[PDB]
Amino acid sequence: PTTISLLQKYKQEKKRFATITAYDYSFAKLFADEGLNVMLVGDSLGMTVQGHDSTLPVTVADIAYHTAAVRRGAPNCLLLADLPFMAYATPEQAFENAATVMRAGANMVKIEGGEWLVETVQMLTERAVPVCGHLGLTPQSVNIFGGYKVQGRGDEAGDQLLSDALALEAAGAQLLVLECVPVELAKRITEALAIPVIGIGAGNVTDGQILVMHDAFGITGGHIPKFAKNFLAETGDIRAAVRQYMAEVESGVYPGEEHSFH
Amino acid sequence: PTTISLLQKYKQEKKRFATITAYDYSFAKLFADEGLNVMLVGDSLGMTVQGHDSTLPVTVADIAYHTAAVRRGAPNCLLLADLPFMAYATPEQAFENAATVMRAGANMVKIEGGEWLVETVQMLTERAVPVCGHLGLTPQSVNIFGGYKVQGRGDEAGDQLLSDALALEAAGAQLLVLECVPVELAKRITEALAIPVIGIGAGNVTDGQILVMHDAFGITGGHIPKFAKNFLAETGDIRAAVRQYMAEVESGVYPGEEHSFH
Amino acid sequence: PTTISLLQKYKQEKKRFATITAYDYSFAKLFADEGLNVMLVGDSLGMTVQGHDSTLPVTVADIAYHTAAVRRGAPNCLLLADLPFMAYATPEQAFENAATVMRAGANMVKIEGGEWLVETVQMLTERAVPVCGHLGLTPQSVNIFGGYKVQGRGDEAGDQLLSDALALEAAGAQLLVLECVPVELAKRITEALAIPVIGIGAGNVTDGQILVMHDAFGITGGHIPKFAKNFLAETGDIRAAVRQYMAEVESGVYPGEEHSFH
Amino acid sequence: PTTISLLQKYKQEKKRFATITAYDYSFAKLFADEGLNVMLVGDSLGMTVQGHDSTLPVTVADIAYHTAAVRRGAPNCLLLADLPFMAYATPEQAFENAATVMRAGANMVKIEGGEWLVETVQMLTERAVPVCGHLGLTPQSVNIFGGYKVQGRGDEAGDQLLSDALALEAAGAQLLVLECVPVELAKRITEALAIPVIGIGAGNVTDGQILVMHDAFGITGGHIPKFAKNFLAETGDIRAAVRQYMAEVESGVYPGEEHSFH
Amino acid sequence: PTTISLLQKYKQEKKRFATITAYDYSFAKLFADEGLNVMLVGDSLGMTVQGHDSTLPVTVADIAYHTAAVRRGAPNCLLLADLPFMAYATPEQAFENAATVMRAGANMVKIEGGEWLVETVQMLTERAVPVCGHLGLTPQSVNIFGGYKVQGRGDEAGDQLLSDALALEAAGAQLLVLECVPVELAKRITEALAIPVIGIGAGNVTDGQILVMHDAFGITGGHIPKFAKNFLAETGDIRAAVRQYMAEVESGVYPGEEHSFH
Amino acid sequence: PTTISLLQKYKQEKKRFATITAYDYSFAKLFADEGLNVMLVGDSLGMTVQGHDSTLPVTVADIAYHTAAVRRGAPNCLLLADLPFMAYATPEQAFENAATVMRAGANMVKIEGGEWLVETVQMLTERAVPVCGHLGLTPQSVNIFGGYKVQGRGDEAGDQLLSDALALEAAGAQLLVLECVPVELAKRITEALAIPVIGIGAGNVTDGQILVMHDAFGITGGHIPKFAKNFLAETGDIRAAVRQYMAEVESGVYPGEEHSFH
Amino acid sequence: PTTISLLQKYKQEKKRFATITAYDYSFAKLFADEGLNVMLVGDSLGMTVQGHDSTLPVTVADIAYHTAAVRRGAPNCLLLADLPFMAYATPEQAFENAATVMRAGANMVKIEGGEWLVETVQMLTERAVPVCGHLGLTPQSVNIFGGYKVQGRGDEAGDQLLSDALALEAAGAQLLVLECVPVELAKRITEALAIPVIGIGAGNVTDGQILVMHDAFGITGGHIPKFAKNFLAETGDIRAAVRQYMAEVESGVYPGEEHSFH
Ligand SMILES: CC(C)(CO)C(=O)C(=O)O
Ligand SMILES: CC(C)(CO)C(=O)C(=O)O
Ligand SMILES: CC(C)(CO)C(=O)C(=O)O
Ligand SMILES: CC(C)(CO)C(=O)C(=O)O
Ligand SMILES: CC(C)(CO)C(=O)C(=O)O
Ligand SMILES: CC(C)(CO)C(=O)C(=O)O
Ligand SMILES: CC(C)(CO)C(=O)C(=O)O
Ligand SMILES: [Mg+2]
Ligand SMILES: [Mg+2]
Ligand SMILES: [Mg+2]
Ligand SMILES: [Mg+2]
Ligand SMILES: [Mg+2]
Ligand SMILES: [Mg+2]
Ligand SMILES: [Mg+2]
Repeated sequence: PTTISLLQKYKQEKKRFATITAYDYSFAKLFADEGLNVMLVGDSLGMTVQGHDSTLPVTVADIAYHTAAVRRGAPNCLLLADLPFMAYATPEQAFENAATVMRAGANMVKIEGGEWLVETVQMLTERAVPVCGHLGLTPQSVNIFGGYKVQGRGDEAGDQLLSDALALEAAGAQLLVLECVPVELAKRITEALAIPVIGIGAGNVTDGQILVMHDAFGITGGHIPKFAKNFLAETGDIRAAVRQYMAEVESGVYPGEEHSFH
Repeated sequence: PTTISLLQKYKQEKKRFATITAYDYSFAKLFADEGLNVMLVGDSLGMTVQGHDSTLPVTVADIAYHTAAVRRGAPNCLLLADLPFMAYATPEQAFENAATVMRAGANMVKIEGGEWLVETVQMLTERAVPVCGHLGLTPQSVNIFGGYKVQGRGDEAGDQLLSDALALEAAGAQLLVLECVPVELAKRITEALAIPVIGIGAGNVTDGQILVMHDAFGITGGHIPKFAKNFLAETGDIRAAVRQYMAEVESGVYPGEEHSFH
Repeated sequence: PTTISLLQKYKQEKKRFATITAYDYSFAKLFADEGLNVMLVGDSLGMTVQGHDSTLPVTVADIAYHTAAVRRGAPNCLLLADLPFMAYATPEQAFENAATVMRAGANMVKIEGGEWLVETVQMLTERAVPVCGHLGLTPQSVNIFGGYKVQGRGDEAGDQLLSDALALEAAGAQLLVLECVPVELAKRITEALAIPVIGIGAGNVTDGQILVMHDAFGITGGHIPKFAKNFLAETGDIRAAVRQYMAEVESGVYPGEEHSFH
Repeated sequence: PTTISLLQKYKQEKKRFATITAYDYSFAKLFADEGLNVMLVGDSLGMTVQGHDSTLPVTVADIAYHTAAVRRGAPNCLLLADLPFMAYATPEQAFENAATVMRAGANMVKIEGGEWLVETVQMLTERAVPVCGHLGLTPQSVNIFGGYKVQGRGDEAGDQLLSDALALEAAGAQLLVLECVPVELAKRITEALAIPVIGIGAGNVTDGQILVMHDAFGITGGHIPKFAKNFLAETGDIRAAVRQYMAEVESGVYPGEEHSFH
Repeated sequence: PTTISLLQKYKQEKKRFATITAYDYSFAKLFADEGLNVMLVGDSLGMTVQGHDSTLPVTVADIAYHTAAVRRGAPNCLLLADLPFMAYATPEQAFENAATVMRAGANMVKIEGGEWLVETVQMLTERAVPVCGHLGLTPQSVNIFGGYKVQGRGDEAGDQLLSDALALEAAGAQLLVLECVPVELAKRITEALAIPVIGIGAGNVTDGQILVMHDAFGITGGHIPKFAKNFLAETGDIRAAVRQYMAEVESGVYPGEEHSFH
Repeated sequence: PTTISLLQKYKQEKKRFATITAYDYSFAKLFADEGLNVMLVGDSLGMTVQGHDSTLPVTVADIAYHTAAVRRGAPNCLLLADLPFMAYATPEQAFENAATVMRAGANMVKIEGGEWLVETVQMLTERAVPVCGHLGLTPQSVNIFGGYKVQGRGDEAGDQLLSDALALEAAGAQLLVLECVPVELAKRITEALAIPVIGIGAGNVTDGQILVMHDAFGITGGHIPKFAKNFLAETGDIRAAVRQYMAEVESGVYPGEEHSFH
Repeated sequence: PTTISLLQKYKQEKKRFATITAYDYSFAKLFADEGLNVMLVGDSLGMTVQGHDSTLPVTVADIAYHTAAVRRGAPNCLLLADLPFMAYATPEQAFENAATVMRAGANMVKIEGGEWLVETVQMLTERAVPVCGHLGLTPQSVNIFGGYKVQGRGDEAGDQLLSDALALEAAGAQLLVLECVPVELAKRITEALAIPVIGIGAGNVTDGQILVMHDAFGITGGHIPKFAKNFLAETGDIRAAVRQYMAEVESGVYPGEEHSFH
């Protein structure tokens, strides 16, 4: 079975690895059959699956529904499940909601934010729940930011994110997702932290990559995000698209400069 | 907004029309944007979405969840939603369950079965719920049949299906799905009924066609049903696949003889 | 306190009377202060208040909420409340749901449909619930009709509405709303029935009129229904618009030919 | 997957087949791995699992719990689940409770009783639920008869059982269990019915056999019933015991004369 | 009845004693009838009974269901019940969930972890709940560890486990389970603690032993843990297997070197 | 295990038998230990246990509570449980409430009333629920009668009770309680029925007797019912008192003339 | 109405007083009629009434049920009600559960334990709940002790109980139950405390006495506890037995040396 141990090993080897979102049996099974064995059941489903204009409406029950479907499709994958908006407002609530998504199939939970989470991370880890951190453009805070804007620009913002990343790691987070930050900051965080750092919109300097699968096969309409690539476009079939994604991540061909912020 | 009126116009014009399954915002919007504006939120999602070995586990709440998602994706489509297993066991229950899915965004409910449903259909239509019939291989009854097997062969079984189709029409059904029957029988039913008849594994003699989108884009693992076609394999991206499907249904190229039973 | 018996009087006197929808304290109080004393808490609120594309999502609790608010603003009005989509699917269900809106402040419930409702109307009236019928374009059935289309054209459809109107009356309906039918049919129904007939898109030949207040008093966007008139445009203030509406109904100036179907 | 189709085929070929009770993953998997592919999740669990002195306390939720566990262990088996005491008192209840156990993983429900069940069976099968009848000794009626004794002795009782068997088959039951009746009667019934008949305490003249697993491995201990055999003996191999049971049923040597009543 | 007082007496006399998991009436009764009077209703049932790939899905209500069953079969046994994943995340939750399993028939609750549980253990005991600790490989933490791996290797690890064992004893725990630890560490802890230490994968140096009964008595099959023994294979019948397990524990023949980690 | 079969044998031997009410473990155990093996968990507990001035407040849940307690005390007794006031108002409700008390440990349910119950009794018995009838002074109807009064005096009332007794027997009732009627009438009913008739206030002409145990040991204050006898008296031994009640029922000494109505 | 103030006066007077358990209307009224005016609705009902082998299954709802019944029988008695197992695990839970039994008719609540309870007792009394303490053999802790064993022997344990007693008093407890301790310890505690101490198995040195009514009339089977006396055997009837109990408590004849521990 694919474990957190394996990703830590890949970091020690400087072997860049691919990860992907998934929300149903069919895609989860397709990814697993191609050897893409790290999947995130993310509250991005609020948008790509449910059709809301933010991730805030997603509930813990919604995550648990999609987590079970993904687990059925990929019984041996490493499965990260988001805790959605206001599902980790106190350590007690975090314990309850983490347990719901883990009992539904997840191996790890992902929660958004910085140093305020330290206690929650320490206590979750102690209670058998592995935690993936999430910094930068954390979409649950879209209303605070006033939009989906690049974070971590400026010495002060950058320095806050570095210290948050170190705090989460010291609290026991075993992975970190870094979203839409300058590549120069992503490199600094990746070098500073012993745990694996998984980037989206953070350039090819991270230890791993994530993408929303709907951007990845041009299912999503309009212009895809700057940081995303349609791998279906130039393979012909979805399985081939998956394999191209895996190989470009490992070689560092993806993300390219065109997919990165500064 | 596409309505049942439009499909009745197409039957009168002998313009064969394509319809497709859909279970989320992203696919629903893609379909609508390409001009495919009849979608079924079917209990097939029990298999393709949830990963069960049959459609039986799918609940009314599941259908409602997926219905609301599809409706956000395709605000103007004609949206058919299945009533799942044991959700129409009595007229009263049918009323309540139909209402749930209609409030969630459906314009019509689809239910499986023949003559025994006549009272239910009459009453539903009085109560503002349009009904699509479903005859032939009705997958909710997979345990009765002992598998997914072709129905309607031989004069007795064929005559009964014709009888059932006319009965459902007389009860107020405004559409009918015929699944996995001889083309010959599909032709008789299509010519006998004034309402539009939508086929899947019924050949190209029906007024319209349906397929599960997961087979259409090659997502599903293994070898696809004889009656299905992977359109993504010949077109290369998903939107062009959708347009090829629309075109080939209209020209009668799909289903071909190879997709048909006798 | 305005009662059904006052309306019945007005018909005997051939005094045409105005009625209006209302969904909150402020407008209800404004209308009452102007002497517009017949209000409908209708499932139109699903669209004009809630913002859905149909009335179907409206619940009995929604109706009861608005009903209480309207009653607080207009303690002496004749208050009709709609039973919404699938809230009267059986007589038992109709009893429970009628009772909820009446306990919340309604004097009378309005239900949509023809002959199939006779038993329900008989039984409701027996159990102390006055009933207003609703024929023609009955908006809960929009999916059956395939849109908001004029009903009652041609001899058969006209004969069915006239017969349905007489059957609801015989069953104990004390009022009837007729919506979007030819004026000539509205005239025949109004003349055939002893109970008052309130028209909307039925021309000026009915005993009374109704309008959604958002259309009447200049709030609704784009092009209001063809049968509606903006009374605020040519009176300047909402109270004057209310008085003009009342006056023009009584004089038969509203609805005009421009607001009428044939 | 083993289906009702396959057992019907076995009857047509005169290939006697084994079936067994199961209530958890570990035993269901052991059985499936030996090719013993028909499993009964019966209310007998009330005694062997729960430890009550009767099956009456067993609930529909209990059956669904055990059903899901057996289905995990044996994904491809034909899984019969009992409806327990008072879970089929009306057709409407039978529909609800049958649906629960089938959604949890059953392929067919087993209900005890004769001719009074005909309507229920007819309506279940319409509504996609296969039914296994159960005649002879029917343990849910223990307080009626005041014990567990051999049924069908004498002409009147025997003729009544044959009549009930034919009536259940005519109503749509696709399988029948006969429990503790004379071999001669079991032969009459098996020969009269086109559907397969599965015996326990009915001798080797039936199409198939059932036993309680807890008796089959000497788990229960004490005096095992006359009709049962401990296959484990002193072999120290449960898998070998299962194989021996399957083989003795197929050859017709189990049940022996010593396990039979006249 | 068998009590904690008895096991404390056994440790004083240096009589090593056998304990076993049980989850139903039939096996509990069998074990009691052979004199094996200490039973654990463990969250191992998630895997052996329910068929999940981990213990995390097991609920408090599941534990309570199986506890009542075992108590029916073994009215006089000492009955330990696990609190499952996240059922003791705070003292208050531990109180509530412990009380549930104790009311259902347990004499004592087992919880996994070290120093962080001291306050919970202290408070549980004040509130009438005896506690069994559990150190070493604690299977609810499978996702933290990344698998089922041997714990306590090296100086820092072994010292920490000794410290935690003494800490749990001082907090009031009356028993300790030690799982998959080097034999030498198990001997250090066993000699340091006054309370009985029960081993699994800890060698024969503990005061007693535990195993999952499905592994021990031949149901799991060829793949049982390294530290387990199939006692049925060499004894022929399940009762004789139970007696052999009891005897070999007491003689120190089981566990052997082949079952032990260093 | 005492069964209805035994009582039926006793009638055939003309061996009169004692029965008693019980509502807790201790008295049930005491009774069982003396061989008083037929107990009623009666809605009389509304008065003797709960302290109400009538039995009407007793709920099904109350009966089930007391039933389980009596069953724990007397595992082998024949245990009748009353369905309380309005717990058998329709056959469907009777099935649900009977099931509840049978699952809690009852072998048979008792319900009050005559011919209007025929369908309920037929259907209960068909669904594995043995029924005891109850005629004469049926205390749930105290408000109808305007108190606790002797029933069946006069030809018309007497004839109706005889008709009712025969009707209930023919419907499938297996026992009948006859309460506070003329001895003369009790003799007719007893001779006319094949099933056993248990008297209270019916004289010594019935097949058996029942009393409220609180009257039977001079626990109840005031003057006890004319028909009751305090067997404890000044003997200082409740067990001796039980044996005396049993002995006097069988010899015919109790009830005496003094305890009888004419 | 008997109050706590009365018992405090009896302690000053050294007038030893009897108390008794009661769980129903009939015994409560009997006790009140004889002037035995202090009653405990104890969790002992778990054994004597419900038939469990310990008091742990008893719920707050059970206490409240029996509490209302006793209050109906004895409107003017001083009514103590136990908080059962884990009903006072935190102060906040104690408040809620104490209020439930007080609203049901209790005047005071009894809770088991020593110094750990001080905050709970202080806060309960502040919030209008009088508290009775309970030390020595506290039956909710049977699993901790390994049975029902005399407590307080030897100086360590004795001194600890005296300390706890004084601590509960200083916290606001208004009464104390002492159970199964040496007589000389009961004397030390009774003399050190200003509040009344009620003994059971504590000898005649306490200010009052408690007995389980089922032991007091020889209802309980077998050989009653050493500290109990069957008062009925020598008095003939239950009221005389109650009067003898009262008298022998006041004279100091009960408990005798034979009912005492050392
Ligand atoms: C896309 C990503 C990795 C960043 O928000 C995510 O967290 C999600 O899918 O929900
Ligand atoms: C595609 C079809 C018609 C197959 O039964 C369907 O109903 C579904 O998608 O659920
Ligand atoms: C608009 C009107 C009067 C007619 O549909 C109505 O019934 C409503 O407001 O809901
Ligand atoms: C084995 C059989 C058929 C006998 O009652 C059964 O029904 C059960 O296991 O519950
Ligand atoms: C397997 C064992 C004995 C050790 O983890 C256990 O705790 C369980 O059975 O759940
Ligand atoms: C004893 C009797 C017959 C009194 O009606 C009874 O039914 C009861 O105890 O509830
Ligand atoms: C009699 C006493 C005081 C002994 O525990 C008691 O608390 C009870 O009856 O529950
Ligand atoms: Mg996310
Ligand atoms: Mg479908
Ligand atoms: Mg309306
Ligand atoms: Mg069964
Ligand atoms: Mg465990
Ligand atoms: Mg009664
Ligand atoms: Mg107590």
